[PDB]
Amino acid sequence: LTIEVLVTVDGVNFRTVVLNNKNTYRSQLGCVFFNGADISDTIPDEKQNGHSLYLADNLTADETKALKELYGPVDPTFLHRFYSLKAAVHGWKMVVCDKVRSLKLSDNNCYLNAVIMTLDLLKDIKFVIPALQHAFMKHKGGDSTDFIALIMAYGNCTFGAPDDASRLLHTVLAKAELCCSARMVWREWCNVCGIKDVVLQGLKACCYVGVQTVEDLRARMTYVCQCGGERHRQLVEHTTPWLLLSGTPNEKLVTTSTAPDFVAFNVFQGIETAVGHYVHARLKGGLILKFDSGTVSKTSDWKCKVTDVLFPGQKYSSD
Amino acid sequence: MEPLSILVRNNKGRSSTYEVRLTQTVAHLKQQVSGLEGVQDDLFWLTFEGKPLEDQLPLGEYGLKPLSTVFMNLRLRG
Ligand SMILES: [Zn+2]
Ligand SMILES: [Zn+2]
Ligand SMILES: [Zn+2]
Repeated sequence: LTIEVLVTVDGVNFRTVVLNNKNTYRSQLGCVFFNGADISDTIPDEKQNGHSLYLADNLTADETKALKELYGPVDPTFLHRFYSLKAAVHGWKMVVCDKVRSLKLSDNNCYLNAVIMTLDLLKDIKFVIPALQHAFMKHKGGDSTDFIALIMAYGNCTFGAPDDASRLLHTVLAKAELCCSARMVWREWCNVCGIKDVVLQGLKACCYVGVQTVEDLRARMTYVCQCGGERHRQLVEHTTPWLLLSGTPNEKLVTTSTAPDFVAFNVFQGIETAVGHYVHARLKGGLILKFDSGTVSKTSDWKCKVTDVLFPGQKYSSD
Repeated sequence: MEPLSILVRNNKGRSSTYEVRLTQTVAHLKQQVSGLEGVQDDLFWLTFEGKPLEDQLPLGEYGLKPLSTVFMNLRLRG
């Protein structure tokens, strides 16, 4: 005959739809997920009678704003991509390597291993979006499927394809906030326009794309001013619990004997004009722990192309 | 509500002018850069003052002013 189903986006608000057993879910309603599986192209039967379904296509007006409440300001394709990506990465595994968790290699997800393992070191961050923060807490508890899929959905990552660990890592952190104070003050001046200080606080004072050493971050910068002259900018105060600097792959010789100041970094292997490979590295006990997608190996010395570099807390004041 | 002129710089260090509106999306600016530079949208991402530009957000949310310098970043594939 006909079944009644509960349609939800939030799990606490439901809409009743009655369907026939003559057409598929996709033609009668849209794309639906039942217990994490896609059943849009199946015919409704009594097994789903009286059960809740997670709808992705053709959201109603109220379900759309409930969606913006749960996931933030997302586009209409977002919910379908997240639901599909989540069941696609069902087979993926977090493997314990030397007391920490690393993403086993599967379907070109090595960039995700670099992103997640870097995020796992930032133990002072929180997400403002409720669905993202929930998946983050589930990840830290041992179930990472939700977090992985949401990260890929917010990042516009296509399944099974390589991508950019730096871009995704900083895109994710743009949605986060710091649980302590942090602050960086820039001084900008132009001989015609004058001088002015710019202040950033919170987690935005802890990430920067464009340099890969603290010395380069602290150097003077010069660029065209709105008046046409040359404007300068220089870091003048910096207090943070950590510092994440990212740039293009840059070959360096990482060495324990000199005892470097950074605590972790990411490496791109290969040439940048082609599909390469990511490794996540950490400094512990006078060695470099190299986390390569569920495997770990250790070296005192490593010539490698660095992308992201994680430094400890900053305490700086100049001029 | 009129447009303003910002700058996007490529990998080689060359800055080009773009007429934009603060209400337009980053995705819309990425299409302008893609046309001028000759590189598809999913091959690069934009940063301003060390921060990434999210595609679906409007430019006004990043404090762009006339002759602000946005950086073009190659999107690696690892
Ligand atoms: Zn659909
Ligand atoms: Zn579908
Ligand atoms: Zn000036």
